[PDB]
Amino acid sequence: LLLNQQSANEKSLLEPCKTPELLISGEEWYREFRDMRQQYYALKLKVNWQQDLEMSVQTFTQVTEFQWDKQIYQFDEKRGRFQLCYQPSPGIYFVQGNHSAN
Amino acid sequence: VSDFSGMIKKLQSQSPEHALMLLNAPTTGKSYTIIRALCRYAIKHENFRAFFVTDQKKNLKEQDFEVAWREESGAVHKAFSERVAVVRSLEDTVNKLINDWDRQQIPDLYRSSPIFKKSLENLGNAFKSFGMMKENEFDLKNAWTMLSRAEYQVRRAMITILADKAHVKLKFKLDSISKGKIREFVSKQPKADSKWLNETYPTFDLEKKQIIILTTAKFIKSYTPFFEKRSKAFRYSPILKDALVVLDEFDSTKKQILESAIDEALKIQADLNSLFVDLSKGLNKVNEGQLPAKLGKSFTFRDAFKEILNDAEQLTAEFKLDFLYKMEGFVMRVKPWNAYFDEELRQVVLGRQPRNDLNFQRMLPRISVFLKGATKFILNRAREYQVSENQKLSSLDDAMTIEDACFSIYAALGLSKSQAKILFSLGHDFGRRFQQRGLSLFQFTNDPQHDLQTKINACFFNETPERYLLNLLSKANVLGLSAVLDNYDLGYLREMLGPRLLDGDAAGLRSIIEQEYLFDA
DNA sequence: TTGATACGACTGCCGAGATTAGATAAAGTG
DNA sequence: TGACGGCTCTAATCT
DNA sequence: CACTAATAGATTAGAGCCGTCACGTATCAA
Repeated sequence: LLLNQQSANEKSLLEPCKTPELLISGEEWYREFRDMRQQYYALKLKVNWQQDLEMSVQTFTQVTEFQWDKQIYQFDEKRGRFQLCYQPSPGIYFVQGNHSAN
Repeated sequence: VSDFSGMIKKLQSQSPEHALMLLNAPTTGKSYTIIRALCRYAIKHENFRAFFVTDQKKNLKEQDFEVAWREESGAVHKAFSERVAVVRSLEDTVNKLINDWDRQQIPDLYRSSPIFKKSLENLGNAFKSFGMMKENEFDLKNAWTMLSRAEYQVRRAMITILADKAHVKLKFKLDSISKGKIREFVSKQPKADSKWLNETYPTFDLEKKQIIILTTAKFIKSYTPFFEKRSKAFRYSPILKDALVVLDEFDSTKKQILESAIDEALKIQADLNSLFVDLSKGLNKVNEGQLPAKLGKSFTFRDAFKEILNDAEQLTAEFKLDFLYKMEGFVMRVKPWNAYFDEELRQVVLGRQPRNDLNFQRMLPRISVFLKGATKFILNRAREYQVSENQKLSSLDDAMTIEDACFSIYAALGLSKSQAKILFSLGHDFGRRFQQRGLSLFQFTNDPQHDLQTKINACFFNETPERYLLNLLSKANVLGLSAVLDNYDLGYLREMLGPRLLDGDAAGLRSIIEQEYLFDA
């Protein structure tokens, strides 16, 4: 929980958050395709049951419209970390996955 | 039904010369008959392309055509839209695009992509601007250009979505290789998205479209291909090769053709003196080596190439077009001017004090007929270079629309764009006086921008609607579903076509045209 | 007079505003 | 079929 | 002219990837 309250920016504080997982991504980890599909990739941080920190890479792709059956992620640019989206919100939505070649 | 099918039957056999089909006359029921027979014909035979031409947008039977295809279709029916293509206008295409975008008519393949989303937003804004412009009662040219740019944006979006999807990239999009890959990819995996693509953009793969229902205005005012931005002309497209073009309301395909021809003639002007001398230098370029040879051979062969050149060189000395004319009202052709050659001035004068009048009035027709003959010769060479280039570059019916061929010939010969346009307009001509050589009006002018020379501006008209019908008769064969200067010249047609003809300043120019028509009659 | 072993491997800058005349250039109908 | 080896997406498993 | 309708996650388990196999330079031993 305390990790989930954190942020990537230097000299930050405890900001409330609703996303179960802490996914950290900035502007450097970002690329576009020929369809201009914004595709970030974050750094998932999680402490497992045996108190080991896991830093696995999570990749997110862009979807135009909301998907009520799939998980929808929105990039919080100010805090520099991805957030879960429970209701339709202004901005650009994201979903887990990386189907491009590289 | 069977009557119209039998009538259309003999056209393919008579397509050895692309015959006439007369004028089946009768009093909406007649139109509904042709669509059923045409549908059955196209369903029965795989290799046959029809060009049903109507006259009014409402008169187009888009609902009647679709309610006759499945009726004539067997169990192994085609995808309708994959064969039937209704050519639409930019305005209605934009309207349909917006309508499909709003209520999810378009498939999700082009919806999930964000570039399509932004292109449709831009298109909607541009269409709002177009509506405001239409409300303004203004010249629709600027707004049409803006709307065309907006639609080209989403068109290009479709290509950039399809290219990476298929096994290709490189984003002309390989107009000989990856175009085939795109068309093949959109023919095997899609089930419903292909239907929408074919229904919305029929020009994406036009060669495989069977029936082309379109209004006469769009039939004579070119069409915009999917991939390319510049609009190719219908009358020259390889698509029209060996086609059967039904002319519904054929009696009305006279005024439209004449009106378009008169605007085309008035719009494109050039100086006769400069245009002739420029052509002769380009013609002399051929004989004296030069040229890329690929084009050089054909020219050295077919002996008449040297006779046109020696004719040019002979009359150049006679009329001194090498020397620049000088001035100190229209001149129609079917108080007068003269021209000496004051050596002192080293030019020729044309002020009236008759000294050595070589009957300049006969100078004009000699140059006119020489230009006509040279342009026909260049047209034949352009056709040869066209067939050669298309044959070595085997491709999906898309190359050298023979406007490009003649324009390339003229650009290699060292001629300007306007001069090339005038020469091609004169050339595309392969009996009464009008239907033989037509009208040729000339008008002198002066300008402080060029005071040492006088531009002999020439307006040329040689494409009467009967000759347009004859050319459409060389490219394809017409039908006669139709039922003084608005009924063609059927006698002249029966004279020319012969064995195959039967069985079952705008205002000024207009006036002039009508006159000699009458005189000829 | 050369054969080892411990460490170098360097990216730029970072807006607003105001003034002109300039052939052109298509193809439409609810 | 340079191959080792971390590890990333993604199908699988598991309520 | 037209839409409404009304929609498993979370956590492992594995195939298959890229990418790293160090290189040109001062410098003490032998």
